[PDB]
Amino acid sequence: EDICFIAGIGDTNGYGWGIAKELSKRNVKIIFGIWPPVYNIFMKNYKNGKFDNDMIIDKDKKMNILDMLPFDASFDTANDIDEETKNNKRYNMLQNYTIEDVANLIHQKYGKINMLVHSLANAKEVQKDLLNTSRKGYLDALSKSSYSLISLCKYFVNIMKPQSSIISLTYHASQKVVPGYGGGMSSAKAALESDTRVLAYHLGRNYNIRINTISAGPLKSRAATAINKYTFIDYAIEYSEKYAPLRQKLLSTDIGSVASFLLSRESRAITGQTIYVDNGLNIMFLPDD
Amino acid sequence: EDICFIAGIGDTNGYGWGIAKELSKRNVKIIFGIWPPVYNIFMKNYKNGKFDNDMIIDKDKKMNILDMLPFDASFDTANDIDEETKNNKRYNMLQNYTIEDVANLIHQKYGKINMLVHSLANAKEVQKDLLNTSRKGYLDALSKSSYSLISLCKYFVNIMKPQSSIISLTYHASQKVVPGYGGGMSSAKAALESDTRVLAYHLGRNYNIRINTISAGPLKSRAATAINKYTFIDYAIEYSEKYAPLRQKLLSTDIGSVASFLLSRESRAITGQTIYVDNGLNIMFLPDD
Amino acid sequence: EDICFIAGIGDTNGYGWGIAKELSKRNVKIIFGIWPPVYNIFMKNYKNGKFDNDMIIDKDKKMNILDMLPFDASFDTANDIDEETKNNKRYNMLQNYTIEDVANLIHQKYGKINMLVHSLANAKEVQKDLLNTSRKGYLDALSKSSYSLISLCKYFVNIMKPQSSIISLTYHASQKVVPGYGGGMSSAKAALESDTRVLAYHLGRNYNIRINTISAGPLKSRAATAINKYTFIDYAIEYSEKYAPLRQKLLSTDIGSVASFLLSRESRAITGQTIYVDNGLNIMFLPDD
Amino acid sequence: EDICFIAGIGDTNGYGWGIAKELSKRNVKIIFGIWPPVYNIFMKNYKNGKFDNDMIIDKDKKMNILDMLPFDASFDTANDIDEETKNNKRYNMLQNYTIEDVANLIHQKYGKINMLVHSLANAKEVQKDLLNTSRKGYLDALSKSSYSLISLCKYFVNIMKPQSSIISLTYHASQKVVPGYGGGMSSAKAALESDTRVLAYHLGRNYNIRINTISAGPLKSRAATAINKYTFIDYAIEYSEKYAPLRQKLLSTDIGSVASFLLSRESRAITGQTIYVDNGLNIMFLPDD
Ligand SMILES: NC(=O)c1ccc[n+]([C@@H]2O[C@H](COP(=O)([O-])OP(=O)(O)OC[C@H]3O[C@@H](n4cnc5c(N)ncnc54)[C@H](O)[C@@H]3O)[C@@H](O)[C@H]2O)c1
Ligand SMILES: NC(=O)c1ccc[n+]([C@@H]2O[C@H](COP(=O)([O-])OP(=O)(O)OC[C@H]3O[C@@H](n4cnc5c(N)ncnc54)[C@H](O)[C@@H]3O)[C@@H](O)[C@H]2O)c1
Ligand SMILES: NC(=O)c1ccc[n+]([C@@H]2O[C@H](COP(=O)([O-])OP(=O)(O)OC[C@H]3O[C@@H](n4cnc5c(N)ncnc54)[C@H](O)[C@@H]3O)[C@@H](O)[C@H]2O)c1
Ligand SMILES: NC(=O)c1ccc[n+]([C@@H]2O[C@H](COP(=O)([O-])OP(=O)(O)OC[C@H]3O[C@@H](n4cnc5c(N)ncnc54)[C@H](O)[C@@H]3O)[C@@H](O)[C@H]2O)c1
Ligand SMILES: Nc1ccc(Oc2ccc(Cl)cc2O)c(Cl)c1
Ligand SMILES: Nc1ccc(Oc2ccc(Cl)cc2O)c(Cl)c1
Ligand SMILES: Nc1ccc(Oc2ccc(Cl)cc2O)c(Cl)c1
Ligand SMILES: Nc1ccc(Oc2ccc(Cl)cc2O)c(Cl)c1
Repeated sequence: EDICFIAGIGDTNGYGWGIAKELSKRNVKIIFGIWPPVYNIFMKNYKNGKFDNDMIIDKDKKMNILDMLPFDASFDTANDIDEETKNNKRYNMLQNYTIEDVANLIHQKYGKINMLVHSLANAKEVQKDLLNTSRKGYLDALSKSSYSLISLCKYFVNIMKPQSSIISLTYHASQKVVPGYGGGMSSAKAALESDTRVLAYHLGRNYNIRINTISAGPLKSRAATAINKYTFIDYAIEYSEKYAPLRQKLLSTDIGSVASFLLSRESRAITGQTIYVDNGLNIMFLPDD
Repeated sequence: EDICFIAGIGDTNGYGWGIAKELSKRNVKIIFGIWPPVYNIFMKNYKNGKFDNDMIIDKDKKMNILDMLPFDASFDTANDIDEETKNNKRYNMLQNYTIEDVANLIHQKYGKINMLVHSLANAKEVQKDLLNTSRKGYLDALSKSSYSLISLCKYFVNIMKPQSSIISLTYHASQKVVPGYGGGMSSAKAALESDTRVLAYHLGRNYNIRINTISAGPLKSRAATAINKYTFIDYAIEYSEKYAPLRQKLLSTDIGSVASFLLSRESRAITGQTIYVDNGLNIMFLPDD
Repeated sequence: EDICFIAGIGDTNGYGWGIAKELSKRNVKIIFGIWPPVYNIFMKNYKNGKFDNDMIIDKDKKMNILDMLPFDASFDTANDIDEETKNNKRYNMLQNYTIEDVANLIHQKYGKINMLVHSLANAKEVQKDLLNTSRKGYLDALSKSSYSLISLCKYFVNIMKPQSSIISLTYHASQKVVPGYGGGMSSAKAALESDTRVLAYHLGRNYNIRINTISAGPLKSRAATAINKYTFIDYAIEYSEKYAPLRQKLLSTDIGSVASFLLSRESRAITGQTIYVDNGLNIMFLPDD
Repeated sequence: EDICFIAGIGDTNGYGWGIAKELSKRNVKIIFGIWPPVYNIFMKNYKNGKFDNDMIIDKDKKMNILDMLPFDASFDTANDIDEETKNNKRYNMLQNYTIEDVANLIHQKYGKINMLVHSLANAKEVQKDLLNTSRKGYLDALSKSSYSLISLCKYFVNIMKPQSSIISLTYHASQKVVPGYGGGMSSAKAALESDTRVLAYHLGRNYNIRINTISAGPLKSRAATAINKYTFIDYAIEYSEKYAPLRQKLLSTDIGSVASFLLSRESRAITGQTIYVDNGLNIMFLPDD
């Protein structure tokens, strides 16, 4: 029994889903951490069967989804939950969605797990460029997209079997300036890649757990489409399929099969690394055309 | 008349001072941005003559200090100033110390300038390791040590002559895990090096201004001694003078002479770069001993 | 069925062997390309069933060696073998061992294969430190460790089905200086990784073939003892096992299971990358002690 | 007085010349090491006062060429010149042009100098793309562009006072693939930068001598047109001037004033570094358009 917690999903159009699918080929149970705001709306789509076709894992199998619970990366413990969300229309019919509350939840219901996934981000001012991003907008970006990874590791390590494995998703915007990826998402990802190394030493020396991050390429997910900058996301994909070393179309399951491998023991000697699953676009410099 | 604003100084034991000295050899006027909490205490040391010896620039000259004004990197505009600092014992006898307020101040009193320096940092939980750092502690670190650089550029660009030059100071802790540099200072510096590139494109494309950051090595400054981790700082220096390619002792004026050059036109073609002034320690891998 | 040519094995103590072992678990047909100097002696020990307990794959499997051929990566085509080597005591008996003749031989007896492994290096002056390496040895190191790959790629890409994968081994000493790794080796690995980028480009766009390189930690191989500097390899294994995030002995099969992943469809979205398999050593700057 | 040997100048259109120009502003004595093929013709144009308007240093100065010697970096010592080149039409007249003989010659007529500039490269197959480069040309490229430095360093370090500085030129195509930069050049620059690290180590610890390398943007030099791919160099200059953060034509003197800084005490704390002087192109991933 392998339980993998995938924190960061909304539909079946993102990386978490592509991550979950590939893992199922290994028959790992899947628990989904969903942002409260789209939880029920997600749960609803689930109950009606909108994901049934999207769940038929290759190897003639259904995607064994252990559970799907509310989860919010910008809240550590139950007392960080302010009066606002306390009232916020949706949050009302939901509870125990703070990072530590889900850890306790999953650990009480199913116990120790051995694979953790951080597939979530958000930069409220992504549309403004760094130079025009506020302190609130930026720090919020880091809090949601960077620190969470740390917070998650702090509370979840406790319920993880020895030698578990953690992964996150990052963007090359962090190493080379890619115009239009603003509001702190560059700063954020830059830090998330650095903290990967630092956490890699702590988690590995003390608990002997590994942690790495995947630097994916363009993907038409709700977040990517929601960016808005014929859309930032549509421009990155066009460019990629045209200039990337590998001419084919990048699939979520592409990052999924890589995540699958990095979350296994077949990679026991790899940690604190940033693995590029971007068809090789990251190696290029000046485009031919 | 070259006016350089150096934001981040407390005594004459840090990099800003080593920065200012080297610049004076070029007869550039110096304006000091000082943290309110140590402003007057700094001003006092200044009036008594505790810095007179520390100001005798090589080339038989005094260090022409245009001014020294209160400055706080964790406050952008005058309205971000909360009721706390509003009351805080010290702040009381000080005003116009928000990033935009000093910009306006310096611009009204002396006008356009052409060299900007970001020599300041602070991580309230530096003593805890990443995995044990809070959200407050971390984000505060980023706000003080990372976003400020951006905020500073946003407000100061306006009063800068065409083709000005900006620099900041960063630490290799950002690229390779160096135990004991916690509380977010690794995450912080990682982002400050990334945002350097992104700001490098904006500032350079739009205003034709350059920005780079210096990756210094160990220096026994109040901040370094204040870290506490025979002290983190004493261990880094011992190690460096023993294994670094260049066997000599690293001086603030070392980073100073490099800052001097990067803040000039003699480097007009360099931007968005992280220059290591660490005697080469950063090139090593495994130490001989 | 997947066929893999491992150009490197010269006994079970290095990565060459480990890689082979692991590829077998996945049931791929191997084909060793042994170097003439050690070809006679290897077959010998193979017949005497010495490697028998070494061809032990946990899953009560027995390695599946398909063919075993003499192979010297110094020669591109049969016209490059000189007279002396042509008439050497160890070579006389053997034949068709050039990079072109083994490629045809392989394509003749089995057809197109779809996995190329490069696990070889040589540097006559590995002992002498860079400064005192001769132009002769230097060019010999690259010719042997660097070029050998490029030429394997040119000639072997014509017997490789689309989507087939290639890989090679490298050492961090190219990115970070490790005293003692001389004779032009650091230089050679610096080229192999850059070349891995350029090649991943041409091979991608043209043949839909991927190429990557694994940066392995230390393993006591025949070749590692050759390095004389408890020698160099024993200091490296000791330093590593005490300072890497993961404190477990780095097995050769660990690099093996990673070569296997790269060599398969699982990694179809990765090319031109230097993936570190080394228990995380590369992410460290300063030590714990 | 500072003496600098610039091994590279073959006419005023490249970085070699620009570097020389700038070093003069600082009043350093230069010494050109011209290649035999172009030695006769260079002296010619020099006597005819053609470079006269080119030796124009803004400050109404007139360049200060000290000596001008034939120099071929292919040969380490006089025993390496072969018979044919020894008897070639362009070489017969000349003498003492090996890396060892020019070093003694320089030390004999002037004594120890304290600034070594390496501004040369060659690759017979720069035109052909990596995959189709021969072992011969490849080894020739490195022997010419890579090794040449290491050997200059060994022999010249004995006529260089402590704290003296060395530098060389490189191109980003080593870190990022730029189609068209072939014949083993990318590979060569990949070695030069790694070697810059190793050398900066041995030279530091031993001779207190620093060594760095400048990664310059595109400049239309004799050698850049040799590259046939508006050719390769004109596409590079055009792409650069339109996408680099700084949109100004990249002068050779800009790389020059940076070589001058590195070559002086100002940078006494920097070694083993690849400093980019290229208007910021290297920090870009995707383009604006
Ligand atoms: N699409 C791409 O081309 C691409 C490329 C490189 C990296 N990535 C990264 O992949 C990861 C997954 O994103 P995706 O693009 O597949 O999109 P996605 O839309 O499926 O996932 C984003 C998720 O972030 C979560 N989120 C935001 N704020 C949160 C909070 N406070 N608490 C909890 N969850 C919160 C949401 O639940 C949402 O499902 C992201 O980190 C993203 O940056 C994506
Ligand atoms: N000492 C080293 O070995 C070393 C190495 C690499 C990088 N650096 C960097 O050099 C820079 C300068 O530090 P230093 O080490 O010379 O020490 P320093 O003690 O002189 O300077 C630190 C300054 O940060 C300022 N600061 C903190 N919070 C602030 C706020 N909210 N608003 C305004 N100012 C604030 C203080 O005024 C203080 O003078 C730092 O960014 C530091 O990280 C130092
Ligand atoms: N052992 C380590 O700690 C370590 C670390 C990093 C990288 N590597 C790399 O691992 C790879 C394999 O080396 P290993 O360390 O396992 O040692 P190894 O001694 O098992 O492998 C080297 C093999 O290459 C063959 N060889 C040498 N020159 C050859 C030529 N011209 N043509 C054909 N074969 C030739 C020899 O038969 C020998 O078996 C190399 O590329 C090496 O650089 C090893
Ligand atoms: N022009 C650019 O855009 C550009 C960009 C990046 C790096 N570089 C580098 O700049 C440096 C100088 O090249 P340049 O582009 O100014 O061209 P250049 O043609 O002026 O310089 C090359 C010079 O080296 C000499 N040369 C060649 N082989 C030699 C040998 N064996 N011994 C002695 N001298 C030899 C020639 O006389 C020639 O003048 C090179 O190292 C090159 O790689 C140039
Ligand atoms: N607010 C926000 C912005 C962008 C996001 O994901 C990404 C989408 C596309 C690309 Cl190219 C890189 C990304 O990191 C996510 Cl998940 C949230
Ligand atoms: N809160 C805090 C912690 C560390 C600081 O400066 C540094 C001191 C020493 C080193 Cl090695 C690297 C640094 O960045 C500064 Cl300036 C503030
Ligand atoms: N002549 C020679 C020298 C060293 C070799 O392999 C290596 C051995 C040990 C390490 Cl640490 C790194 C390596 O690349 C190989 Cl395979 C051949
Ligand atoms: N045979 C040859 C080929 C290219 C050369 O220099 C260069 C010219 C242009 C660019 Cl973009 C990068 C370079 O390194 C030099 Cl100097 C010699």
